[PDB]
Amino acid sequence: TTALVCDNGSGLVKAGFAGDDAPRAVFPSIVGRPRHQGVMVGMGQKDSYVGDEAQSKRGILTLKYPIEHGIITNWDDMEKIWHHTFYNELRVAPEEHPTLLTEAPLNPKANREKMTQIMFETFNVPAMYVAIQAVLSLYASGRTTGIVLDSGDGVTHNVPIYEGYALPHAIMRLDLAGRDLTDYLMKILTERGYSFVTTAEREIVRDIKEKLCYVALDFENEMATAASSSSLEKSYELPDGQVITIGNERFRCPETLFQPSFIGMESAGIHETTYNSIMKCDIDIRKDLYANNVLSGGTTMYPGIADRMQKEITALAPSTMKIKIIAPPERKYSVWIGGSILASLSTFQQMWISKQEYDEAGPSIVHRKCF
Amino acid sequence: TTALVCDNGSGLVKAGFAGDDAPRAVFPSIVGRPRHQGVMVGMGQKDSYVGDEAQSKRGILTLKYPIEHGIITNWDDMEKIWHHTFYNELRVAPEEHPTLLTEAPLNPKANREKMTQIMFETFNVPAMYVAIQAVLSLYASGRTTGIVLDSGDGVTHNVPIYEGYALPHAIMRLDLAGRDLTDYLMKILTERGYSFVTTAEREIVRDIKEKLCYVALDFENEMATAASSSSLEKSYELPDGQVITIGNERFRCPETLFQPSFIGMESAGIHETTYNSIMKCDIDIRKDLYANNVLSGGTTMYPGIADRMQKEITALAPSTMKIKIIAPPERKYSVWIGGSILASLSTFQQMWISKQEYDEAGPSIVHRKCF
Amino acid sequence: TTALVCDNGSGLVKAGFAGDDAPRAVFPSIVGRPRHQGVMVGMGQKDSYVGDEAQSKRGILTLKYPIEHGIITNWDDMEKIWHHTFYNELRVAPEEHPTLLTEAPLNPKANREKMTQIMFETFNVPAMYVAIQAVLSLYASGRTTGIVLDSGDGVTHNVPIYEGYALPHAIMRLDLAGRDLTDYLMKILTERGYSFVTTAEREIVRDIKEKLCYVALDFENEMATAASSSSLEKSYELPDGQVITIGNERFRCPETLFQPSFIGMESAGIHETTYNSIMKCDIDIRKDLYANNVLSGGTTMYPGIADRMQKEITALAPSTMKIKIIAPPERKYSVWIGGSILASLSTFQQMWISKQEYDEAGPSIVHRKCF
Amino acid sequence: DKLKEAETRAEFAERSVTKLEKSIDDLEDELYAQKLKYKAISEELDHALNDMTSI
Amino acid sequence: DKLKEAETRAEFAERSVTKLEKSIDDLEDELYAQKLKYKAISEELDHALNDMTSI
Ligand SMILES: Nc1ncnc2c1ncn2[C@@H]1O[C@H](COP(=O)(O)OP(=O)(O)O)[C@@H](O)[C@H]1O
Ligand SMILES: Nc1ncnc2c1ncn2[C@@H]1O[C@H](COP(=O)(O)OP(=O)(O)O)[C@@H](O)[C@H]1O
Ligand SMILES: Nc1ncnc2c1ncn2[C@@H]1O[C@H](COP(=O)(O)OP(=O)(O)O)[C@@H](O)[C@H]1O
Ligand SMILES: [Mg+2]
Ligand SMILES: [Mg+2]
Ligand SMILES: [Mg+2]
Repeated sequence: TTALVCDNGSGLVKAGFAGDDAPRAVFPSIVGRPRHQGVMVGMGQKDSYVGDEAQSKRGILTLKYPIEHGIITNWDDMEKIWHHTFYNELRVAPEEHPTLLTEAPLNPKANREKMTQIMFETFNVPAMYVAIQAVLSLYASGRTTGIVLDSGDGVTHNVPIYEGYALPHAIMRLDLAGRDLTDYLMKILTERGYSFVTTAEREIVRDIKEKLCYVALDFENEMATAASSSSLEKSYELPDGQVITIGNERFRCPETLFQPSFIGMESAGIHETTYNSIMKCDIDIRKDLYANNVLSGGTTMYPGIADRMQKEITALAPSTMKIKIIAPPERKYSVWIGGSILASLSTFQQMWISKQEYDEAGPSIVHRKCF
Repeated sequence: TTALVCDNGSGLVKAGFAGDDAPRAVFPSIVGRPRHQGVMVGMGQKDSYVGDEAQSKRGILTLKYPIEHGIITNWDDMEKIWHHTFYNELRVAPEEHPTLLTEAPLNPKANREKMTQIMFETFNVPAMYVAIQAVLSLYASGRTTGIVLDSGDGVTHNVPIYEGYALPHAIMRLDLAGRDLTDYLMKILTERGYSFVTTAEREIVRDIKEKLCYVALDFENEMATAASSSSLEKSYELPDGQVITIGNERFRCPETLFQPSFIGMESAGIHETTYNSIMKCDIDIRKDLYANNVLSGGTTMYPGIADRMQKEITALAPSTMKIKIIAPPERKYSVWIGGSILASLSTFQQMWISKQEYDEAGPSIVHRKCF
Repeated sequence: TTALVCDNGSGLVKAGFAGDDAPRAVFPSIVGRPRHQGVMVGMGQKDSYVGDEAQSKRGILTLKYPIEHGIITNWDDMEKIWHHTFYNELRVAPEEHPTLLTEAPLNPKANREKMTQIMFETFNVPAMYVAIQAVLSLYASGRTTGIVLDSGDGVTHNVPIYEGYALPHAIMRLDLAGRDLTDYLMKILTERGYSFVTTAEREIVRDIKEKLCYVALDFENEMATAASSSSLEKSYELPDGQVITIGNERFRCPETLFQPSFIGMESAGIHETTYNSIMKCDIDIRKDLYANNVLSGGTTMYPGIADRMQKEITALAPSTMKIKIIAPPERKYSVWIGGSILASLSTFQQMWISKQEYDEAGPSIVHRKCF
Repeated sequence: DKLKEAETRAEFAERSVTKLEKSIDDLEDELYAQKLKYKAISEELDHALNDMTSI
Repeated sequence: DKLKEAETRAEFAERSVTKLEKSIDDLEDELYAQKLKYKAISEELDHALNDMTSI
């Protein structure tokens, strides 16, 4: 039979059968209970709208993501999300399909063990396998080397790989991602008068960020230009009218990636954690990693980031090496495409964690040889 | 010469010369045009009564506050209020006195720039400086660390400070304040038969709230007690007779602070936004912030709030830390006392925005080094 | 007059007058500039807190060690540290006191030359001498032979000495030390959910390592025991509450010393570089080196290391030789005690690099006869 | 008047409140100091036993 | 008028002292219990060392 390539993510759940080009169903991972009282009788009001249904009734819900930073903080809601994904968005019972979840690097063990225990006890799948979210993104590019920066919505991690041999001592995981950029944008919009507070209006700020923000090639020059002319002010129409005008908030929101001091984080930007991740590698594979830097994940879709990052790394790196940044147009679904490719391989067909194996060793089987 | 420490606030304008203990003139900030026709000739009827004069003729006026939530929505009325404050309540021409306004955190820029432009062009002061309303309240307590919850009448904001270094990423500004409590009290009084609608009767409801309401130590027990006995029903005499009896409306009005779901607001109460503001701080200064929690602002004068808040935070916080809530008896004027202390300092004497500096850089000088 | 026995080290600066038993002032060598903005005026905020002062205000600083691996990477900060050490922790002007610095073996020349140039030009000492950090640790033991393994916090080096004649071709310097163990512990703590990222929280992880970690006598048996029972899980209270429980991370952090493959280093552990250092020596002094193996440095203070190392060497060495490991209780300050003894000798009194000699030959005098 | 017979009490409770607040602040501080000392002593005993743990 | 103010102020004034009194005595009792705990822990190993004094 065919395998189910699910990809929990944090912000958008992407799923679909193995062997295709794009995920079959992509929908936000939010579960929102209603918060008001409700007076109409017999309206058929449910107790929790999940997935894309709660992005249409969000006016009277309190949306809450079940995955904070890679890790899962609310297991009941995550189980509800998985149940919805299997039964309503794909309509395939899990009793007859292997599953291939994905997990960020350096995550707590208990999260992974609970994930496999749920998949084997509640949904009762035949066999499931958990894979690191960066190796798949490297599969999708058709490479076999390269250092991949997978800046998702929950957590940004940077896994270097050479000739198929991952370097476990050079993984640099940073917890700045799309959600913190949404919060920072929502916080700097208040400098013009627009106040978004409700958890429903966070979605509106996210839409503003997606449609308007861009990464500046040079920050100081843009700050000077936006403060003199008015060629940058782009307007946007809220879900009820009252258009708003975003000035130099456009390139200040995604600039947080390269200067995490804006949101008070100490660490260095995504332009310098990649160079540090490279320098921890051996001295003889640094040229190949320099030449095959891969971008993935949703948050790396800002217009103009593949040039800013290349300029920064070229500034840091030695002058002789060639710096090349692979930015495929299908960046958002790169991890899932790689997952489909991996699940479609014949050599991989014996790596699944078969159910009888789980019955013999318990949920701690995932840390064992079947990784 | 001496400095003028004005403090616009929202609900009560407090002003006075720097270096004293209490503001010289405290009066509501309302400007009310008459609304009826007027038949007596030569009575000397003015077109707008401002300040404390319109709290005595409020029977035939339509009072309207010029400051909604920290921000200023009606600049002409605010200019009128400032003119009254300078010329009639203090009787000092502004041409010979520096001014020190105060502003809530996270307010729109245009508000601050317009404020400085007015002060420099219309009143023509020698030099003015704008300060955040929470740092002053921290000055007045004589501390140098601590997280201050300044629940005014317009907006409640919670600024944590350590060793004099403010943490800009941990400011949690919430727009529930005394005015919303007045409106909610006016809305729940209708459950007994008393209807207050006119903008003049909002003042009567405010007086009821000030004199009778108190914060319950435990909400459910009080709700149960008030529903069985009658030891809580306190009566109050309206401005014309017809005494009224307030039952369990006494502790239900200020309970909205700890459960903003009562007035339909989504966010968490003032007992949980303080804990969230602390948890955003670094891991090594949380003990000091726990031990030096400061209360300020008018709305924190409810009898019994310094115990309810301590109980709530002790429930949330780890069991080992000591939770202490500083509630000085001079809470209402804490911001202004701190402003006087700051204006009286010698080290601060060179931070004023001198007029020649404004002439060279325009009103946008306030966002620059002279903050 | 008396000599100043300073000992730069990397992690703790230990200093004191010659002829005593213990260093007078021991304090971490970190210089941390503040990173937030700072709103209180006149608080007397300095621009850089050094030494033990920055271990109390570390909540709002960005601590950065000026010595990476023995070598000094930031000369201005090191000069600041020395100035603090002389003037505030000892309160003796350097114009009237000889100094005896210490330096790791096989360090870059430029580091040593710059050190002597600073000591002679800025602080203007009468005479300074630089000594290898292992010979002093051999002095303190009262021996005259033996192979000393001085596993500091920056770099671990293993200098064999016989009858006072050092063997320059048998020094094995390895760059794994306490700092890498701190980083590895901070990296494996993430497997339970505790994430420490800030440079201030590295100090908390260091405290955890010091107070809880221990070296296992047999690694596999401990890994099996910790995975079945729960007699090892020791808890620890963070600087704000929220106790944490360390499981088999206790003996996995310091195990990196004997298996440097954990942090990706190729080389062999400290149990096998000592045997290799012995085998490079001549065939007739191997028995004495076997019998007089000396431990020193801070990182060799783990509970149970003097038995694991002896077991390992006994496994490697021929069965007839007796293996003895000298582990004095005053291990941490062994180098400084030896430095005091050496500076107190009469025979050594003419080996100092007198200032007139430096004036005649420049800073390159240190490599000359006055070593 | 009837004012003073209560104002006498009104001011009276001020010093009461001041004494109570300073006393309780000192009490909690010294109690926490004692608890910290006891914790230190207990940890000293246990970890001194465990640093020994036979030699 | 001001009479009512005086009555209310005095009536609320009595509230704070009496409630704080019980807390003060509870603090004293807990402090003393902890001090007794420490003293009991203090003398034991003290005498143990007294025996261990020069063995
Ligand atoms: N076109 C876009 N431009 C800018 N940002 C985007 C765009 N699309 C998505 N994002 C950001 O990326 C996030 C989605 O990232 P995604 O790759 O789905 O995360 P995950 O790894 O959890 O699947 C969204 O929250 C959004 O903030
Ligand atoms: N004694 C009191 N008891 C309860 N509430 C009060 C009391 N005094 C003032 N308030 C509330 O506080 C508000 C005044 O707050 P204030 O601190 O003057 O605001 P601002 O920060 O604008 O100066 C009033 O509107 C009133 O609702
Ligand atoms: N009691 C202890 N137990 C375990 N490790 C320790 C202990 N004391 C110090 N260390 C480690 O040793 C380091 C201090 O080593 P030290 O000898 O001061 O280095 P240096 O040679 O630079 O002086 C610390 O960073 C710490 O990691
Ligand atoms: Mg992803
Ligand atoms: Mg105020
Ligand atoms: Mg050393």
